[PDB]
Amino acid sequence: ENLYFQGHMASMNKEMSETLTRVGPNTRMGNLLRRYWVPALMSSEIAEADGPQVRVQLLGEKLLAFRNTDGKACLISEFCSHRGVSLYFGRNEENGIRCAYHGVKFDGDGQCVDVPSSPQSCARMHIKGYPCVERGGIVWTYMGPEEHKPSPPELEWCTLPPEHVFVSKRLQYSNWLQAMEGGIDTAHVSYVHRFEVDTDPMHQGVKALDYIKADGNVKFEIEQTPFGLSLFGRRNGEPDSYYWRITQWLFPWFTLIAPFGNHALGGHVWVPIDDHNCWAWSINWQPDQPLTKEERQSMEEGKGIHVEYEEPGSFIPKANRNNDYGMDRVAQREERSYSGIFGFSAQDYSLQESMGPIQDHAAERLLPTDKAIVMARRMLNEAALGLEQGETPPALDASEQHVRPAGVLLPRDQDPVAWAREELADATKKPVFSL
Amino acid sequence: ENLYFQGHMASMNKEMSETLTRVGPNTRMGNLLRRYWVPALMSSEIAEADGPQVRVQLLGEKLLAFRNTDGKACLISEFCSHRGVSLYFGRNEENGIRCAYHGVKFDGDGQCVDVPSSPQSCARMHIKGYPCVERGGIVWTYMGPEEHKPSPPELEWCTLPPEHVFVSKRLQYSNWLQAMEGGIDTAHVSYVHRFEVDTDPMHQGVKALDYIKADGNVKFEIEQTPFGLSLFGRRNGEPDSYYWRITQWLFPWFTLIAPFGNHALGGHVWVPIDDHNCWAWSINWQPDQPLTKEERQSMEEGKGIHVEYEEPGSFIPKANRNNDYGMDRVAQREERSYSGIFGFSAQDYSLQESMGPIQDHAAERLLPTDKAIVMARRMLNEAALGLEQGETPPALDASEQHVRPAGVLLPRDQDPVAWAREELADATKKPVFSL
Amino acid sequence: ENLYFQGHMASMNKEMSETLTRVGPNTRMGNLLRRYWVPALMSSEIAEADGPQVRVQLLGEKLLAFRNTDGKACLISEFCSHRGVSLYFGRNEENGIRCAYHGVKFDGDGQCVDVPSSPQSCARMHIKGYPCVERGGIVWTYMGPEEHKPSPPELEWCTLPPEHVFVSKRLQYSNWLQAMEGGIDTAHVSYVHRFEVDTDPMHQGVKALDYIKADGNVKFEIEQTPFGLSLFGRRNGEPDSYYWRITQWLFPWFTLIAPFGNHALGGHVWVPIDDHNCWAWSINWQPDQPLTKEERQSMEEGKGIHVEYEEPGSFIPKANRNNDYGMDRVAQREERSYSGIFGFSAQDYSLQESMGPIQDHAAERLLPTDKAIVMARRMLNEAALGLEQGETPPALDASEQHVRPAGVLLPRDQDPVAWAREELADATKKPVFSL
Ligand SMILES: O=C(O)c1cccc(C(=O)O)c1
Ligand SMILES: O=C(O)c1cccc(C(=O)O)c1
Ligand SMILES: O=C(O)c1cccc(C(=O)O)c1
Ligand code: FES
Ligand code: FES
Ligand code: FES
Ligand SMILES: [Fe+2]
Ligand SMILES: [Fe+2]
Ligand SMILES: [Fe+2]
Repeated sequence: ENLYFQGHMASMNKEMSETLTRVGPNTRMGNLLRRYWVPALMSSEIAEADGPQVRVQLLGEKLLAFRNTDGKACLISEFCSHRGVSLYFGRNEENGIRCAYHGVKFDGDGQCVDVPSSPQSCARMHIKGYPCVERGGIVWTYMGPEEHKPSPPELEWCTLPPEHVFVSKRLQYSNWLQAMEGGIDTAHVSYVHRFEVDTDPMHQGVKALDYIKADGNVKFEIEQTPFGLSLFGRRNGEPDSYYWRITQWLFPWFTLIAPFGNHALGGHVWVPIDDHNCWAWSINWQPDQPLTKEERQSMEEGKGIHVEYEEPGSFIPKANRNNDYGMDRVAQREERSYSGIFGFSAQDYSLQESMGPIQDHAAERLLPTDKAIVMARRMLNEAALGLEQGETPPALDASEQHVRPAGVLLPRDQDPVAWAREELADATKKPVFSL
Repeated sequence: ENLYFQGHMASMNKEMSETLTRVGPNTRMGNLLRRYWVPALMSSEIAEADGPQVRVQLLGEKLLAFRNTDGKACLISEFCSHRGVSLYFGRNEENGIRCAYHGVKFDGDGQCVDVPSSPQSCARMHIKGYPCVERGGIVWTYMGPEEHKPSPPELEWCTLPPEHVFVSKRLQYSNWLQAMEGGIDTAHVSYVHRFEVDTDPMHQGVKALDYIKADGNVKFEIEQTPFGLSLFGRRNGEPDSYYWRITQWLFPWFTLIAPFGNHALGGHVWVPIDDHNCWAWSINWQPDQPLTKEERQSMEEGKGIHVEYEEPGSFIPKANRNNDYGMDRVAQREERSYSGIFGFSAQDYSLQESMGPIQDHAAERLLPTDKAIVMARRMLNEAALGLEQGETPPALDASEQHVRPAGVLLPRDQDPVAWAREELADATKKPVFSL
Repeated sequence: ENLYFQGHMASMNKEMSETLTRVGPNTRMGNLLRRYWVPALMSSEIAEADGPQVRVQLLGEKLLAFRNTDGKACLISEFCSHRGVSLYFGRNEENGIRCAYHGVKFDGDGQCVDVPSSPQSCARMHIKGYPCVERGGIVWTYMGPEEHKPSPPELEWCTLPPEHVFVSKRLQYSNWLQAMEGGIDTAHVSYVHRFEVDTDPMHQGVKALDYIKADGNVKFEIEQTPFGLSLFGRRNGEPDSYYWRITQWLFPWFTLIAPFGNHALGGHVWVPIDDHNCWAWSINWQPDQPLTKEERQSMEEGKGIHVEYEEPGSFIPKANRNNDYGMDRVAQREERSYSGIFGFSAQDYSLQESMGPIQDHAAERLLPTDKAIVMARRMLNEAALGLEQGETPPALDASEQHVRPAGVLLPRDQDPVAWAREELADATKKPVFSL
């Protein structure tokens, strides 16, 4: 798809829309996204060895996640080869999962340890077992061909001490793309999060807010990096200066969000369960120090990008489709909430959810504010279509994801792009740039 | 479809069935029904200016209903042009709805007041905003081409003082047609409402009941009026006389039901939400006087054609799919209810619901009692197929809907058709004809 | 499909999979299974004459079951000919069901007793009424062409005194085939029922258990009988002897399970509601004596093959999709349950359910233990495809179903097949062979 149609940016065509949103096994985006380490499951889920196997579907592939006797977090297919029973009901023990029907056993790597019936027939029963690692507090799995297994991701929050990072998933009933797009559209922070930024503990009392809750019209400068796209979201800061909100889009699914002051750094990744559902991952980290108990609780409590859940055990958020996201029309009128939904993530996924599981890319009237998005789109669309032609994809090299976002006031003189070549090299080993 | 097959009346063919039941945007029935003012939403819903916008889907078009700051009940599409978020979460204020994501604002007429990003790009964002009026206590919207906007409907209950009319909607999980057909089939009143007519306050203690709960075999005389069809439902009244139940079918969806005695006048309209769902509207009015507090409460209480709802806020009736319509097999046996369902509307929609969202027009064995229906069918089918050929449709002129139904005892001598040319001219400005 | 592919048994092809699993009106399996008496409904459901008609869908045919005034359990179609209303809401009285809309009445045989509108038009309204009988405590209906109506089934539990038999249905959310396959795969009894056999009252404290909870690798000998297939499931019993578990598969859907000791005899039949749902029927009978109150309660209580239900009235089991079958991961670890599900049927249908409503016959890696299944498969597939060619099907003659299962210890010398020609003739009129 061309970058600009009729002077306005270009809506996605049919073919393109599906290139991107269809993420099933053996589809364009499917094959592309599989080449990257996939954030499967929190380690806190299978914390115990020989513990409850947990059903996780990633990229339209129903899978099962367990910690082998040895302490190895594994990911196998959920369905036994023998008669397609769920291995959920198998036995996680002796470094494998033995299915409950006729005793067939699966390695973490998904090999058939033991077939009671015909031991000769072990090699036929081999199921889909995919390798894993333990960065982030997240179990990362690799689903792309064995040979093109890349280096585990080295985002700052992957690498920093655990006490420095906080991670949550939230189940969101929409395709990954849209949900991600909300991370790469700072303009929305002006409107839908207008009042919430004052109230929330991760966004509050920072001079940036003044600038945000003012010039909503974000002019975007996109720089293509080998880690994805640098998004310089310009917003009239001071009469002499612009408040650039520099959000790093780490291809293909992780945002590193611009800081809000000294307050903890924030970030996301979007893991598509299928074509209509995604895992919305939020990470807060703090480079210099660890997370205060006060910070941690508040993140735990569902403040910030994190979200309170309906019941323990459920990654479905307390505010959801059913709940009307606790639409408080009082508060709408009382200018305590634009959307009428409180909570940061709730505000965001509510709108994302409302679009439908897949928005009508057809009827999208894209605007300026949508540069980030369009650029990321093409970037994805190229990669996938490219990978179709055997073109190795972008940002596989995890050393390059050694980066941080930024929020600086720059005189309208300084090209921000330049500024980040200068100021933002080795950016993890520097201070953070806030406000 | 021919009027009679094999001597019996004619079942609908495939093509015809869908002409009629498919009501989506840009389908035969869709285009036809759009030419008429559509009863969207009760005014009592958006009673307040700048109040909660209420999600209403009409004719398979998800729409949103609000009262602009000015007091103008509007109907806009539910989805923002920018990224297809629900405007539900927008802001009803300053004579528009400003979507919560990137601040785009919509006029009541559905124009883009303000696009923050690119003010130049306002005219691209124009969404579907459709005109409205305030008859009936119902917000009526016009969805057909701008030019073919007709005169607001002038049914007696539209025009009489509000204190004279009572209006309710009930959410019914079935296509509009069948649901409507129940209004144009007086024969059923004999069987399924047999005992309920004694118990209910709008039908009780009137000599008509004797006649109804006797000769269920209704012979129908249909007269085509320019307002739709006059249905003379003959039923052996007295040995010398017939009890004609004259139900006016006001094309395309409103029944004016024959009176039951001095008791309030009754009526319906069926607004199809989609191909499988409809809004079942019941109106009781009283021409000469206003509705007694005793009448009003009892109508409010869910007696008569009205229906008690599951919870406040919900237009889903208390008796529903789930509830088994409170099947009381005791009462069935105790001859307190034919169907086993109590309540008038409940009795009716239960059966209508049971057919399936769309009945199997294929396997319909139509009978005599089905004249009304078949005639109304063809009338519809012609109009739509006609409108396909650019043939302006029937009953657009709302002066002609200045009519009332009737229930008279006529010697078997008098042709009832004649009787209504004589007796039923200027019928609104007359007495009502009951029993 | 060939019996063996690549030395391993043969997975079902596409065409075959659907031959078997598609059971709708007028499909291969549909037509085949219709030729046999179908266990519709327990008599205990319509125990009363003129009682509540009960909605039952069999073989993808929504039907209605009532006991005519006379005491004749009937099965009619659920939908009225007039306008396709549910006859559920009709009146069971005067040896018929009179539909509630316009008073049309249906015979048990599904003839139109009385059409009020046009009495002439009675013969057009004839609906699907199918004959019935009262064996088992189950209402059996015949749905195949009138002429090919066979003899009511004469399984031992059909014929023995009622106090000798116990019957339950359990609603299982999966196609019939898989669910049935679990009856014809004794190998699973080793693994998934390992610990439950000790605990349960119908399986406990019998020397057979030792043998079962030992050699799970069942070698199968299948003998084709005219009643279906005799399945000699061999399992290393004693060093000198094999524990043959002889399960009779009575074509097309009834297992007679091998005994567990003196304990009551057990059996199943699978009635497909549609392509994705089935009625799982469990029968326990006792040939020599009637069922002890202690046996009966315990069967009633949901022990054995029977199952406790969520609420009274519901044939949905207490442990279900929602409940996670009360996965007790404690118990899994505590070796009180392999699967983690307690209860015999629960253990079984859980796994069956987990496969999906239809398992992925494509990805089935069949093993030795799957002889029974494969043989039964072909047998079915032949019959149906055969019936397609007008080839009258197997096991219609109910005298031949005068048979019982068996569990004998046979020296590894004795061919078990031979043994049953000798020992198992007139087997109903003999002792039972246990352990
Ligand atoms: O793009 C941003 O400015 C921003 C701010 C706060 C949260 C998020 C998010 O992606 O959740 C983005
Ligand atoms: O056609 C009729 O006689 C009748 C009577 C009562 C109610 C209704 C209805 O349309 O709801 C119709
Ligand atoms: O095949 C068997 O051994 C067996 C044992 C217990 C129950 C069942 C069943 O079909 O439910 C089968
Ligand atoms: S289905 Fe897993 S052991 Fe057979
Ligand atoms: S989606 Fe409505 S403001 Fe952008
Ligand atoms: S639908 Fe049954 S009486 Fe008409
Ligand atoms: Fe947001
Ligand atoms: Fe009715
Ligand atoms: Fe079993």
